[PDB]
Amino acid sequence: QSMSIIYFITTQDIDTFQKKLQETLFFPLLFDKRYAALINTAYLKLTLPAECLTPEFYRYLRELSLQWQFDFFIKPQPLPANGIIAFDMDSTFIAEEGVDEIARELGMSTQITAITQQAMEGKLDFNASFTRRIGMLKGTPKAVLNAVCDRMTLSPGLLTILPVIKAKGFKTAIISGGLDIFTQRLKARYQLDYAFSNTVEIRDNVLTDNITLPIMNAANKKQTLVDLAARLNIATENIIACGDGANDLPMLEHAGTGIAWKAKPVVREKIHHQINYHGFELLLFLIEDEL
Ligand SMILES: [Cl-]
Ligand code: NA
Repeated sequence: QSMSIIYFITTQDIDTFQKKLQETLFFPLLFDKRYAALINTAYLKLTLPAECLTPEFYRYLRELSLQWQFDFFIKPQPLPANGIIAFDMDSTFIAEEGVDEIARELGMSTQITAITQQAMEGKLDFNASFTRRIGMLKGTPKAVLNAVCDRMTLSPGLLTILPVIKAKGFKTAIISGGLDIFTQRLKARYQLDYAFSNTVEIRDNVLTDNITLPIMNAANKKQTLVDLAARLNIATENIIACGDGANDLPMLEHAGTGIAWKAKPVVREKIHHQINYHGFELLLFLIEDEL
């Protein structure tokens, strides 16, 4: 137990990669090449003394993984189990940005992108970013929204990994600053256990600007995670959360195992579990002990 485990996943010939990585890396080093059939992924498993894993050692592994383009995971201890896995929606669970997609469907990509402009530049508050963009969409028919939702694409690996998450006794959640019409639809469409986001009322079949307060901002995404884990009696170390953006940091930093998915630079820097070059099939390494 004074041992640590790191899994490496790469498209490079695994023997070449092992060789190459021994030389660059340098106690006993145990390297075992293995194949996880369930996610059709051959990986390299390395066991090394826990002392070795240090902030300097992480930094270097990470930089190296970006130069040779591989993903890896430092096996958490303890491993999360019978817990929750929460996903942000936009650019995490789905590849797209829901509100941007609605905008483009409506000919308003410039207007909406501009509001995004002001908030990112720090000129505007994120809640006011959300309200403004929603305000621009007043009158959109339920059917346009549903159609937009229909053409959204699941992020890679989720079809494979979702049934496994369930088989491993985890609850799934979406927690997001997006629209409830999308969030609920995604939940029902994929059998997710929970789903929470902002709520914008739809009346007479068109989008209103009646937004449920308080708005689901970054701190509220965390708080929803906390409250859900409380309700389910789930310890923090058994909470996995995945996200790509700054409004995900509080939630990912709170989770026992926070995962940055193809994330923004500011997220890649605080969150050290990452998926950068493969899909969500890789969550296996954080929930299956027998690897
Ligand atoms: Cl949004
Ligand atoms: Na996101």
